[PDB]
Amino acid sequence: FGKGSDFNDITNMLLLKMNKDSKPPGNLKECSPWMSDFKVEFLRNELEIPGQYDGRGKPLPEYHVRIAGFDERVTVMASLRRPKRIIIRGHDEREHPFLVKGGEDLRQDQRVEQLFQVMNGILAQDSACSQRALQLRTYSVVPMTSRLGLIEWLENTVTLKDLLLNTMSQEEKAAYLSDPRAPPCEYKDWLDVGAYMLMYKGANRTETVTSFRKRESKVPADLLKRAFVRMSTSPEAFLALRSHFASSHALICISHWILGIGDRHLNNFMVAMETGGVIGIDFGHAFGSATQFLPVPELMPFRLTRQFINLMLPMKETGLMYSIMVHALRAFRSDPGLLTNTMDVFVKEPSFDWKNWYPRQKICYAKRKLAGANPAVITCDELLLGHEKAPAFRDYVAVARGSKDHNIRAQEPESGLSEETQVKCLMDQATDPNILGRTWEGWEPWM
Amino acid sequence: LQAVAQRDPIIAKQLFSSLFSGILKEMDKFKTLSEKNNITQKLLQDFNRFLNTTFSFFPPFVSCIQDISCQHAALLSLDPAAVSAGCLASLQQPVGIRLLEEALLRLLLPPDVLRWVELAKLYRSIGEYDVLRGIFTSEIGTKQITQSALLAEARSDYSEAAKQYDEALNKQDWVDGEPTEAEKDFWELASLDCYNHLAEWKSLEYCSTASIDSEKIWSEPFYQETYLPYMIRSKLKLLLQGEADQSLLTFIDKAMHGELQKAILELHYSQELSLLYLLQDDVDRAKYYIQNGIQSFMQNYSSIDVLLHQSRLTKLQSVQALTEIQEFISFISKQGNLSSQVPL
Amino acid sequence: IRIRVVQMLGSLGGQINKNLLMMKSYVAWDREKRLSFAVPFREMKPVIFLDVFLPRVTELALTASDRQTKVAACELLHSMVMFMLGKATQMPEGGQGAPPMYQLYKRTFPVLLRLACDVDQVTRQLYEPLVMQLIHWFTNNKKFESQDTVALLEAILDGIVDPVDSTLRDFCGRCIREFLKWSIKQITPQQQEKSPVNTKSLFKRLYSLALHPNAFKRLGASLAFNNIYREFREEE
Amino acid sequence: EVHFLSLATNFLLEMTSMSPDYPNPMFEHPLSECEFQEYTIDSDWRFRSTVLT
Repeated sequence: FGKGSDFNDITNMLLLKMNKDSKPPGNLKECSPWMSDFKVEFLRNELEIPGQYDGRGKPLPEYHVRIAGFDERVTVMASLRRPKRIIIRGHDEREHPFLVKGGEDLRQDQRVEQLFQVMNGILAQDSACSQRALQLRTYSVVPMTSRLGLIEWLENTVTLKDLLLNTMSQEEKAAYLSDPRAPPCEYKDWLDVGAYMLMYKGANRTETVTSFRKRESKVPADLLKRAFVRMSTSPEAFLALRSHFASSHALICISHWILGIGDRHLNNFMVAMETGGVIGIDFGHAFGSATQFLPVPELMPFRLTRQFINLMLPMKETGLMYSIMVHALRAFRSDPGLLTNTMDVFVKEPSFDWKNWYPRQKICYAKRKLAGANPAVITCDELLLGHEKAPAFRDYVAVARGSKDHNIRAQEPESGLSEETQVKCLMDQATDPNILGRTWEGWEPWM
Repeated sequence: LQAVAQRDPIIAKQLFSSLFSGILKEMDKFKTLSEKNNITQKLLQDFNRFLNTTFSFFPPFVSCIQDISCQHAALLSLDPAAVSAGCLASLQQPVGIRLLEEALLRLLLPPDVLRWVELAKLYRSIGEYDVLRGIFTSEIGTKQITQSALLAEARSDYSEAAKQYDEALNKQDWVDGEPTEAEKDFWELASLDCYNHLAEWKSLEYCSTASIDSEKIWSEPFYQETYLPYMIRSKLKLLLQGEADQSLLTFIDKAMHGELQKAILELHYSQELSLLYLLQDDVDRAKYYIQNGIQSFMQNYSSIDVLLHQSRLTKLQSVQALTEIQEFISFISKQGNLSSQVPL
Repeated sequence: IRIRVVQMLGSLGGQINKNLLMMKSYVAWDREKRLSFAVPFREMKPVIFLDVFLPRVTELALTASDRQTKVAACELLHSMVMFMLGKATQMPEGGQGAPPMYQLYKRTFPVLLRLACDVDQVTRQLYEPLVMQLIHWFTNNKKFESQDTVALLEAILDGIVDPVDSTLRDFCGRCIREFLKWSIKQITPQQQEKSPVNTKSLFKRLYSLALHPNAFKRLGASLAFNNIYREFREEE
Repeated sequence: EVHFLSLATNFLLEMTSMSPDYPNPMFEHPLSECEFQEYTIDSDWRFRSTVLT
């Protein structure tokens, strides 16, 4: 190119085979001269620690810790963007891990964080919720540019995946998971990539259920409870821990389903090691995009796995979970007229989904949902939107409607309904039968 | 360690539980399975006898007993009812809940409805209703009136729930199979609870129940052992609002004969004794009773663990009650206060 | 006294009294179970995890009426910390700076300083020499790598930034002075120049705190420098 | 007396079994973090100076 097709990709793949090991000079890099530049003096202006101002109605002070000094270390977990884990240091000599994303517009994720804060304020304003004192835990994300953004690190947590793995014989887990992965579910319901369309095309209820049975027998149980007891110190402490954690988990599930957040893998959820508080991550997928913008199945409303049921014996997801859902949705029966003013900041970053139709259609779906809707109806219409031409699409909307009587009967609680009807439909018709029949391997139903 | 054990009961119970668990974990190394089963059986007899024999329910003691029991599956065969009653009275709801849940799980419709309803009453005590739905929605709410009254109370109303209980206990032609005694007892407890909630005197004399089924003398059955505080609170409320029967007073006097009934009366109702003797204006014994109740309460709270916050909150209303009555007695007349104007 | 206390509590009413009480009161300090001890017997050696008593005893040892009870508690805590410190050695420790006991340091150390800087001089005289010995231990060359960091950081933040307990602040300052002096004595210049635990790190911390907007940080840094001055004037 | 010492030692030591620590390790801690799987030993009338095939 002395001046401006497939030849572009042919050129790109040349460097694509030797690339992508970003090691700056030492852990204390010099890609930032600041790493050793402008220690606190009048040589420059003091740099505030990112995102440390939180508008709470009061003009914030300014004595807050600002970026000064560094003990920098670089670790790049090989994720989709291969994010960079960095240590920012303020003048208080306080460590700060920040997760440096690559090229992305976190403006949408910034809206997500704002909405999280708004709904937390709503929970505070709700009578029964504040009585039970439910609250979401968030964190700071800052989009640097359109092609650059930065987020915070939680500083004490672990993925639920590893947290389950380490609380049991990890050799057994690896052996008896790695052995059946594609056969048990992704092959032994039709028999590879693309063959999932035939899978769900050829899926039938009996092989559906039997496949799920093989999946559940594949994996051990109570690993969540093992983690609880390992983390607990007294029985009552364990009870309070499990109750609080389950309530927080339910709140996350309902919130991100309302937002239609795409959380397939287990690693969408990080759990703190102090309060056992699970927190969701990896945003950008919203409004059922994975259903529409992706061919992979995203019919499930949230992550509700076998261990989430084995969380303890007497629980049936119709106790505390049911009530949490009830209180949340009751607190959400007046928020639309409010919250519709929110996810339409201007039009809320138009065509963001197209670069990651109209977002107005998505917000119409959302407000229709919050005003009362059948989740099966939402799934069917979202599948029709920009995904109807796909093969086995009639099968997809059928399993969204559900096959069995205990799945078809969700048609009655439809298009405006009680909170409890909507949540019971979510937990019943949207959670089990789809994962039984049409599920994504990365969603990892077995675990 | 031996020094502090007699000092702090909490440290004592932690140490005792730990050493007990270690000893049990060790005995297997040199014992046959039958020997372990025999020893376990003996321990279960001992513990059930303990639960059935204690009247004072020492929070640390009963908590340690329940914890040690839940340490080992072999202990899960214990009597649920007495444990539930004690942990209820001794504010040990969470530890009892955990114990009963672990016993149910290890034991895997089955008569677990016994332990089911015991857990249900435990959650009702802590005001927890949400699990109860899930408890009875599967197979346990054999009488759906139970679930209906549960959700009716969940919305902070009791009158409709009170009717539910009254008709359920008066529902006898159970085409669905007659309930166990446990469910009816639960209905009785719920009726008493809502009558207290309907603190209006009409529901208070409902709470009197007129001693249904024709029943110290009127407290000996363990059901009546549980009902007695409700009975006396109702009668005392009636007397304070203006009733004069003295029958409750005579019952108290008879309870003075024999210490155990008396002993537990000062153990849990010394305030009520003070108020009663204030009704007859016998200020001296009322003052002594309130002093004793204050000491009992304060040592109780000192015996309460920290993380059981809600337990402490439930303890804390007694502070205001005893303080109000203490202010009253300490301001009865100490200079001829009635002749003075001290609206302080 | 207790009678008048409960009298006050009832006088204030519930809406006030509930101010007595989210980390939600507990974290179960160690993710693991350790601090084991096999109680001796002629027939068996039952093992006991001493750690379970730490959160309780500390609260008893730190806060208690009944001078007899509090003294028993503090003596027993001294014994357990002695035992745990001894158990620190002979440990496979290739996963953390102090895997078999790291969090216990975090829990204990503030309590240790409070117990070594408090009233009832019996506790003072049984703890202050003990904490000096602890300094001389966790200033060793072997004891100079990521576990001394915990005690150092605590002995910084404890009083040097603290609203209350002036004698605590002064005591922790003198502890810092003694600690740095002992580090100078025992340790080769090689480690001090290599290990970040040295006078320059302390200088940076002090400059930060004095710059940091708060009376407590700046006052602690000032007084700590005043303490260290007596020996630091003797360094060229 | 040819074996007297051996017999005295046996009478003094094979009795020492009731000590609870007697079947227990002198050190309940690994030398460091590692994995110590079972290792056996094979005994036979087969020795060196035997094999060249």
